[PDB]
Amino acid sequence: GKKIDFLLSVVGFAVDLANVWRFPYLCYKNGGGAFLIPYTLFLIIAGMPLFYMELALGQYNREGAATVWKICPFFKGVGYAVILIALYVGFYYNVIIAWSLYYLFSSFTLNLPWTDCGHTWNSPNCTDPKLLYSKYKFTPAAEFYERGVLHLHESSGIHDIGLPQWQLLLCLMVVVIVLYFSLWKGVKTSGKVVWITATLPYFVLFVLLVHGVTLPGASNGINAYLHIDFYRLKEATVWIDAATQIFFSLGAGFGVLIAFASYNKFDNNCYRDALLTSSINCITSFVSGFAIFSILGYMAHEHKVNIEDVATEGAGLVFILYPEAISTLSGSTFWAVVFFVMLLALGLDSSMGGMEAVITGLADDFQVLKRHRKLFTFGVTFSTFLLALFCITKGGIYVLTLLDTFAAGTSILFAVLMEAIGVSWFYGVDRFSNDIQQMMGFRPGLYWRLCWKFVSPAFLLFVVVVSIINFKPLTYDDYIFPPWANWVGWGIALSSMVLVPIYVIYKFLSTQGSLWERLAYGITPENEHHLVAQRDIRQFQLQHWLAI
Ligand SMILES: Clc1ccc(-c2csc3[n+]2CCS3)cc1
Ligand SMILES: [Cl-]
Repeated sequence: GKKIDFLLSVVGFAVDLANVWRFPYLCYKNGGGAFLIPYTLFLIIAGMPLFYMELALGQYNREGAATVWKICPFFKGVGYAVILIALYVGFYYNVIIAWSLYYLFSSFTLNLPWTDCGHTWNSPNCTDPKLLYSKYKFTPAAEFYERGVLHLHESSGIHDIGLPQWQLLLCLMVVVIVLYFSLWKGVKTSGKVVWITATLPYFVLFVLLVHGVTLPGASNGINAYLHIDFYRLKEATVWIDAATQIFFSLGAGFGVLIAFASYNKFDNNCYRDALLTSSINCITSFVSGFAIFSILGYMAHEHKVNIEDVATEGAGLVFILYPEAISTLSGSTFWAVVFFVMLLALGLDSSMGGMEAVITGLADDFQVLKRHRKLFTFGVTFSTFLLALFCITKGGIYVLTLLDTFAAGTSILFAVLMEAIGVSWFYGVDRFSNDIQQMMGFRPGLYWRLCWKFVSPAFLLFVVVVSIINFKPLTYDDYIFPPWANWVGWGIALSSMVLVPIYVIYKFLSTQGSLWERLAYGITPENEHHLVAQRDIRQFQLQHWLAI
């Protein structure tokens, strides 16, 4: 049972709302298969080594994202930045779960609300195929999503977001209460019911794939998915999106992997865990893309439009597509209930760890918080609830789009780049390899050390620079955000990016001694500070810097 349970956790430690909700519209918005080449390249080169590095760091040092930097005191700013990014993500990650809960509540009927027009939310322009360069939003499913759930028709833009929708308000309250009561006792919440949260997503995906392959237009969708537009690979939008999606689906750069690995056994095999998680993530993402593109190829045929204009390119793509596919199944109410229960379970389980990252990271830094986990959990959860109330307004989709663009973009790329630079160069890739050997019994291969020191940092720096210099003003379908929205988004990104230099400055100023003494204290592990008075600093020799 040692292996079956590990595989179940191991397969579970691989499917989340990233693959099921975000990857579909990033693949659609970016062509089907031209998005997969950069995705796989980044996966290998940067994602797998960084996942391995974070797991090893957490396992060896037994600390969270903030306090793990006792080895290199100058990067506690990086730790704080990743904690802040994790805090930002929840604000809308928990609005997506609220959407799922609302859809589940709406699915308890013999006539699904998204099957045809004729409802109070339907507009005169609603067009039903059965009863008779834009996106088509005049379909029953699009009309339902945008008017009976979002009520987006009551907001003219991000300047007129309006008041929170009360139904989504109740759903968000329920989600927040469930999160709090699942996090208020401690980190130990696995191995009890996660079994059904690990197999249900794959059963749902398999049934969706099998049924959608045999649909009238699925062939065209599959052909578009397997076609590669090579001109799209010369624009850097696909590359930036692929890098950000890789780091958001694997979970690196948020302080979650380090926090959870801090509770591992000192001899746990992090290499095997990283390999299996990455492989399962890639396969699941590919299958999700296949199913999604089959569904929208079917829709292109049914609605008599081009496949590029069938659906939205935003965060509601799955909430349009999956209901459309469900409506084609036999006994569609049962399948809708099953699918939205699966979405609820996936989202709640993932958000649990997402918030645990922040809680553990800040409790390791302050013991007062560690002594009062209930109050601290309540505070974190309540703050998330309010800043998510900001995202369930009539124009809450605009705020959600801005957040999904800026909270973890260049910010997360920069944070992961700083993490890799810190470890590999300042702490020492040789020291890191020695720690991994002391833990798991073997030294990492040359490929892993090369990726940690040279390859991953180079690609991360390139992608950060390209994302900064090739920045497209924010949009949502046919809506163009005002420039101040772009300024606000870049400010949100900087709020996390800037913690690193600020903490470097603060650590330098708060230390006592001469300039060289301050540097030695700042780049020396906290448990070897007695060697600084001995003028024996490894980093002050070329051997440390040329070591691989
Ligand atoms: Cl508030 C929050 C929600 C989700 C994440 C997240 C992004 S990838 C993964 N997670 C979590 C577990 S794996 C982080 C913070
Ligand atoms: Cl993904």
